[PDB]
Amino acid sequence: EFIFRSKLPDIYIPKNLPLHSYVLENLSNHSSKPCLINGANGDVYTYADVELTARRVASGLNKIGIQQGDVIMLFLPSSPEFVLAFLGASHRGAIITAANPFSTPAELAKHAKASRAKLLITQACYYEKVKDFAREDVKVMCVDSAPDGCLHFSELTQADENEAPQVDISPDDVVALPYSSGTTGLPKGVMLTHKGLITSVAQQVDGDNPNLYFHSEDVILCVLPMFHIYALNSIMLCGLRVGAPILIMPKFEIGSLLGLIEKYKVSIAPVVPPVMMSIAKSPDLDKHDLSSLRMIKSELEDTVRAKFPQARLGQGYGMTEAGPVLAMCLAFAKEPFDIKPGACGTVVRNAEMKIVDPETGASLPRNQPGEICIRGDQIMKGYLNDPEATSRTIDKEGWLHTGDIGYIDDDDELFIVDRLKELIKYKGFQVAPAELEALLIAHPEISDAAVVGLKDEDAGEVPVAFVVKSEKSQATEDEIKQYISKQVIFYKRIKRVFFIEAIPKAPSGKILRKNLKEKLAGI
Repeated sequence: EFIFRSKLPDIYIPKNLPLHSYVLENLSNHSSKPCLINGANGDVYTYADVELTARRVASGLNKIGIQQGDVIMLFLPSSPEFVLAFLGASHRGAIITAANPFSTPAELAKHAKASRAKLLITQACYYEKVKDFAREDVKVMCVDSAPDGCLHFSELTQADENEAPQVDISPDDVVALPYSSGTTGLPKGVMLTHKGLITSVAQQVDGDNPNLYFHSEDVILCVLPMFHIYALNSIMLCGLRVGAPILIMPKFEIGSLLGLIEKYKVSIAPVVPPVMMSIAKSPDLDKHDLSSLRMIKSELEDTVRAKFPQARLGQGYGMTEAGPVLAMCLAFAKEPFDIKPGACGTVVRNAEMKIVDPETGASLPRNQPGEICIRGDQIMKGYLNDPEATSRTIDKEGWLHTGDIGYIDDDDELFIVDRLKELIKYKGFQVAPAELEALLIAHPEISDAAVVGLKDEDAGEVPVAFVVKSEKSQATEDEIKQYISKQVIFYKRIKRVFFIEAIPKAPSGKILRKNLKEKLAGI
């Protein structure tokens, strides 16, 4: 098959360490340097402070009953406490799952119930959102003031680290549980393991020629939310492995970021497009000392490079299930190289990428559009308590099917062409086939299924399903449709059932939905 890889060579990546141990491995090389900088109040935590507090938190976690394997839900804006709680849970062998502090009480409750969260760490003001959920065993802990009977974070930071539990962690054990997007249906718990995250971090900042050339002499900005796996990984974990201080902004005033950048000598600035466009069009650029700016992480490309000639612009491409970094450009490697516009980078090192033909499942060559598939130790172990969904996303040969269409040119550069292609366009609605296939196969007389979109005069496309019912089964199309009908909102409903002997599949196992879609083009 046509396998594509990083333009960089592979590197050594430990396979026998817990995430925290890998990330703080070179602690000694910058023990006393700044690690966490609270932009809100100026507080500074040294690396030694963070490593010690982490072990103490592991002890406190055990003191209040949280144990290995237990889930800890973080409900905090980006902040020092978030980082200390994370490292603490890792040291304890617990799992952390995070949610946006601004979520609604209902989603917060769903997130907490779905993840089996035993502890919830948040701020006082958010206690109001979570009191209805806790009332229905999970313990609530606040970082600032502890309203009513809530626990206080200091119970963890002030605990005696001598009694932190002796724990044996397996690299395959889960440490992070971020929830997937709802692109394939319902948000799902993505199990990122110790080994998985160590690999992702290594891929980014390790080697004598790291894809990302960070170091303790840099200052990394953290204005993106830490609850999102991209920041938690690319900013927090990477910042730590490297020994770089992290400038944390719980909330930032857009428009005065240039001031922050100057005052703290930010060298790496990961920022969303809108904030980036703004500072780039600021008429006061030459009035600030931005001499420290080295990298800015994602038309506007041309102006950015024009307004910050001293800095370099880097590009990436990620997916939660992927760890989540899939690809990066080489613009900021110790040995830098340029990427052509439109490209999003090149597959991360220590991994393999493949482009597959949607209807045959065959490997495509360079310059040919297909679904992006990646394989390597950085991808998730799977979806929490959902092996069926897992085995239908990651084939038996280890390839993660991203669901995105793209191609790789002669320069080994990756170009994304279309996302969410699997979605069915029904009257302005987008229906995910995987969501319906799970309900479908759940039926006792159904062993396999595949849903696709059938063109309709009015609706554009209507969800249809190919079903392989068990031999002996006499279930009719109407019963199947009613069965699904009572389990989902009207627009997600199957309007046709087509029974067949078997669902078209590639040697891999990947069901070929595109193939079935083409089969019905006639109808």
